[PDB]
Amino acid sequence: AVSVAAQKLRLALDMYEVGEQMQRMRLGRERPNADVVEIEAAIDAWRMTRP
Amino acid sequence: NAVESTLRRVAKDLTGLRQRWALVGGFAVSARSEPRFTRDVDIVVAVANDDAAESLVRQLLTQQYHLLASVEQDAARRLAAVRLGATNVVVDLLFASCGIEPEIAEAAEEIEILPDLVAPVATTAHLIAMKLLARDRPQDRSDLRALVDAASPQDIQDARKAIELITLRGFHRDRDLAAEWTRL
Amino acid sequence: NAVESTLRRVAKDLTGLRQRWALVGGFAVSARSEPRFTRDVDIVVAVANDDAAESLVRQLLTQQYHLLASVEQDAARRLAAVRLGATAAANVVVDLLFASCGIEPEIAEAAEEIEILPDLVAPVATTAHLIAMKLLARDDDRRPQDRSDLRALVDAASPQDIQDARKAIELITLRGFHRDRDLAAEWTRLAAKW
Repeated sequence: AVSVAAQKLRLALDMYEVGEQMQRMRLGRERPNADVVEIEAAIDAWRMTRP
Repeated sequence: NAVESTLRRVAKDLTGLRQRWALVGGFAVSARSEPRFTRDVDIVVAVANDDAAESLVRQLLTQQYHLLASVEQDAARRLAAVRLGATNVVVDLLFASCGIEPEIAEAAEEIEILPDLVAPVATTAHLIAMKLLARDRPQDRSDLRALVDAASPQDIQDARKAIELITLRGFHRDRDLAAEWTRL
Repeated sequence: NAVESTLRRVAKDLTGLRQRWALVGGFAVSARSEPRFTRDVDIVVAVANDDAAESLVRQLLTQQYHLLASVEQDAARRLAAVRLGATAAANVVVDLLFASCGIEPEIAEAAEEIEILPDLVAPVATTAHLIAMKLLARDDDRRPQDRSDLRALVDAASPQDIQDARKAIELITLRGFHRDRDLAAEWTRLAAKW
């Protein structure tokens, strides 16, 4: 008994996680010599920026 | 999931502070219409004036939020919004961005999103009004199209009334929102 | 994660069926620029003819996909696209595009294998082909994401990407898939407003 609105919001949360992982993979490609910590730092900077 | 964690934490914090609040933005749009990739958590908070908004922000800075940005404006409510970070994801708190924050919080519907995650979510009609005003940030046009496609006849009339109220309070930034609404 | 689960499954299924395919639409854009996507996973499949398209869809219907819609047109390639549900409006769906833009064989041939998620390597349409497809699909009234995807793609585009987008538009038009529009002129007018 999850509402339709709740189902759609749960899907959007899944979408965020996929988009974060896609951004992480792309940054790794664009910055091949970047260590894990540097990539995560880039991921953290990414969220903080406006649309 | 960084957003889920942020939503859970800000929901508990705003509720612990007995605030009048509602989820807006991309997650509310997703709930009311078509889900989309969203990374900002945007929340309307109804407070009486800048002093009250500032007091809430000051309290949240003592609960492991930090101030990323503040949106000032030349109006009676000098504080339209603040952007806060976790000390995970950005949270924008909207106090006086559209001028109907009290109505948005009052009309929002509590939704149990996941276990132990409950949030008031703005109505379709109020999201339509917000997204019409904010139209510029290209995702607003897409959100607006989705909301209108999902809207009932009553949602449409309710959006009309919300937009009239934005204009009556002087938050319409010199635009004819009523005319823009006739076209949607 | 229902989005991840569906992406991994459809990629595995189309590759297992040895199809000539490429990720397009928002998920492809999101592999090359800031993420922007909805529940629709859009994929170009290059097939020989309508019979081959229908045979692939029939095969996927035996692999737990459900047909939601078929897009047809008055053309020799009658079947432009199908919409498949992978589960029972909060559902991830798959759009297979067979003859929507007319350069599906070229799109699949030029597609680049990219690890879009960990251990998920998929052919992703080139930026050039994504630009050409977004210009063609562009409907500012009903699909504003197409115009915003366009700004992002053109900004992400290398000189090669720009040249190949122009060539792709020309081939769409030569084949008569341009819907009586001047896509290059539309691009110029839109990009002036950038």
